[PDB]
Amino acid sequence: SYDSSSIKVLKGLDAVRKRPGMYIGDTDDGTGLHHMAFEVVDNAIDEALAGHCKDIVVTIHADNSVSVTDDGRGIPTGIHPSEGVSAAEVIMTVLHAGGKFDDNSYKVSGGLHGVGVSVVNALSQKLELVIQRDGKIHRQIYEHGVPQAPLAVTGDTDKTGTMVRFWPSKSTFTNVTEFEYEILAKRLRELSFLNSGVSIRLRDKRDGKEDHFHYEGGIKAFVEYLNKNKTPIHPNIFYFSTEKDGIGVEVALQWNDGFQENIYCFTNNIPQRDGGTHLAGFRAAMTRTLNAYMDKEGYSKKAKVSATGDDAREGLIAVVSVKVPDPKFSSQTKDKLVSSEVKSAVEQQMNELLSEYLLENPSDAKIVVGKIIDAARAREAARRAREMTR
Amino acid sequence: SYDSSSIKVLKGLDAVRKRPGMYIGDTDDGTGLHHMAFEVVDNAIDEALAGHCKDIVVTIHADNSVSVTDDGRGIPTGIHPSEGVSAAEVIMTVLHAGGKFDDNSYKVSGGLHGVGVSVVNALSQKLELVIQRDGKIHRQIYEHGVPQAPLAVTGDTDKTGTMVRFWPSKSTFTNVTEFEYEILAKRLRELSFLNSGVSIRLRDKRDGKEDHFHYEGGIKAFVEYLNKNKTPIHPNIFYFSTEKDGIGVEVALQWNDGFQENIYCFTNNIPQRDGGTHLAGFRAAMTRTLNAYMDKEGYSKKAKVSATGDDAREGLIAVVSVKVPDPKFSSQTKDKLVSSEVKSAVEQQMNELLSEYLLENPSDAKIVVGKIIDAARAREAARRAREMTR
Ligand SMILES: Nc1ncnc2c1ncn2[C@@H]1O[C@H](COP(=O)(O)OP(=O)(O)O)[C@@H](O)[C@H]1O
Ligand SMILES: Nc1ncnc2c1ncn2[C@@H]1O[C@H](COP(=O)(O)OP(=O)(O)O)[C@@H](O)[C@H]1O
Ligand SMILES: [Mg+2]
Repeated sequence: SYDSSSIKVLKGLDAVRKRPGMYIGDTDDGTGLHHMAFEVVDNAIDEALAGHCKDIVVTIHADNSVSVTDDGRGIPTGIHPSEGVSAAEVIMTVLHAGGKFDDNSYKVSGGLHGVGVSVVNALSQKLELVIQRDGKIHRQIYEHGVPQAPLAVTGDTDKTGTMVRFWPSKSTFTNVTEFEYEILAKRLRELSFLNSGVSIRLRDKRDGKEDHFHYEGGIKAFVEYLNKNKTPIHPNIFYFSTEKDGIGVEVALQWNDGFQENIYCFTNNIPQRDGGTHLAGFRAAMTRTLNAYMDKEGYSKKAKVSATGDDAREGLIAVVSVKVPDPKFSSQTKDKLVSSEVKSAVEQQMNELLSEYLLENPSDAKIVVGKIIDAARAREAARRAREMTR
Repeated sequence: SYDSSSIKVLKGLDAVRKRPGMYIGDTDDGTGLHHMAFEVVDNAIDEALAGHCKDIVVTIHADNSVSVTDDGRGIPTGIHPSEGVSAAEVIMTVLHAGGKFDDNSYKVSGGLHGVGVSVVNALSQKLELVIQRDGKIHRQIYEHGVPQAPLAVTGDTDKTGTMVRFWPSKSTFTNVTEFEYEILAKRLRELSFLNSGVSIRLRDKRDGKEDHFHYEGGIKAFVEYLNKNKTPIHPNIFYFSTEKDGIGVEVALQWNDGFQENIYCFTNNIPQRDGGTHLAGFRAAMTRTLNAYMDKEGYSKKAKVSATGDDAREGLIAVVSVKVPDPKFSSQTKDKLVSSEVKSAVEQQMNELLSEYLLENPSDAKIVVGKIIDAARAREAARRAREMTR
């Protein structure tokens, strides 16, 4: 009997527990598990972006919990004017609640949805919250999303910042259930390249391992690092950082002699495994710019048409980092940027500055166009050989 | 000042309006716009899977609204025991509310999240709901997710079913703002193949175009259809339908003399553009079973070629439809199936039944092994041409 009592409402965090996938991604291959840590880390990184945080510590504890400590402003502690409990508690227990729905507290931020830490709380058997703010230490404990008592002041302090420690639910995550040092490390190293002047430490209390990331060279140094165990074919890394029409676009790239294409895209420091409109603008700009270059440098009809752009990306390492008010992602996990204004921002900036670069670095230009022509001839030899077997 | 008053709670459908992307996908390239219609259609299809709907009409109106009419049970109209308004209004206005969080009302369904049609409501400047249930017609109008009056009786009727008509918000959707007949057509045609006995009509009131899909041949006929403008190389389409351990696996496939690989994956009739565990099971079983056949029958030794999976899947058309209680996906839009048990389900059924198929149809088998050898030869020739060219 299908009727009005067959309609069930999942209230609060219950929905996240029932359908974790639409919030956190894959709960079985370990990626959603680490995404839990990434949501908390992103909150700290958003405090750094805002200029308030200079120090982040990520700890893997021996009981397989993870804590994230920052010296940012501290999650607000005051009673929320509508909910009647501390804003910290609102943040932990209510989906789509946060300070990132306007641009008053964070000019630009990666959190966006207002669900990150509440999702972490929902999917944790326990969460420990310590906030240093206004000269006070506030503490609260959650067990399966439920506060054990009101947020309480337990001591004095002269510091500001937030510590969140969480113990992931045994029920929710299957297969990969233990945090992997290296996944956390890769992410925190790239965050250090993205955020000069923020100290990011990673500590593993299970085996004593630790790391301290504080790279200064920004995404140039990032491209250099990514090319470390490869062979760059040209010495001058292309780099620029611009802000136009409210959108920041930062790009660094360099070719090696390998045949792989590695383009890392970020939006407000959030990585996009599936690319999107920044990567699309990047590709369009690269293709247009290299074709213009080969035309004005008088390459043959057939050598320029030869060059596809999929040829141009062989050997390519590139980092594309955009800063956007209100980006749009096509999922909670933000794997793909779908803000269409970003495509034209990246494409325009990159067309201009990459043109310049090719003019200003003729040696790099000749080398790279050579690589591209080689890649094209390889592709063509492969095609003809394929048709020969037919 | 960053404090408790900076923390905003977005209540109900307001969250979806503020952050549509995590619910509906890409609001800029037309895909999320059309997904609006697919959410509503999928609800009707769920009534069909449960056995209560034999007739669905999708209409594109001349004012760019879309309506979906089914003859299922009708969305329940009774006052919800806890929420105190009609269940229909609960369904339209509350995220994570519905009849698919247990298996009382639908044994298998694609909706899963309890958000589909309330997301459609949220992102519609207007939505018209008409329900025919228990001898009465009930109507309600919403504007940007806000009901204009409670669900009310408007008349008498002898039919049951649900009509949802929605006018997408001009603010949410950009660039592609008009419904495309063909996108809806492709999806509905495919749904007709997947759901024998369900009449599906598509009407375009902008130009009087219409279609009536009522295919009876199931996913075999689907493969036939997908291959009709191609050149199938063997006459017997491989097909099976099984259910084991609560998991339905249905597969049809046929090779053509082309070089593209087209595998369509579905979970509870929802397509997965990004594949997932069904596709992984499929791929593994295919590769293993064809290499097994090619070794025992001696083809690998005689042609001295060492075929790979990519060789196996060149020229392949396949449909993999799984039916699972509580599938897991990695986003609201359900692009990727991440239920781990499904990989094994598909892999085992494929290994068994595909083995049997190659034995019961030796002509087909010999043709297919021939294509695979050929593809392997092209691949290796291409590899050598590329390797030399450098
Ligand atoms: N480490 C932190 N330091 C300061 N404020 C924080 C921190 N973590 C969360 N917050 C506040 O909590 C809000 C809600 O966080 P969350 O639920 O993750 O959603 P979102 O980050 O998308 O707003 C944030 O927007 C920010 O206002
Ligand atoms: N056409 C329909 N006929 C009957 N019931 C429907 C129909 N559409 C929606 N419903 C009911 O409304 C509920 C909520 O739907 P929706 O918000 O789309 O989420 P979900 O489909 O995931 O349940 C469904 O679970 C079902 O009980
Ligand atoms: Mg957050």
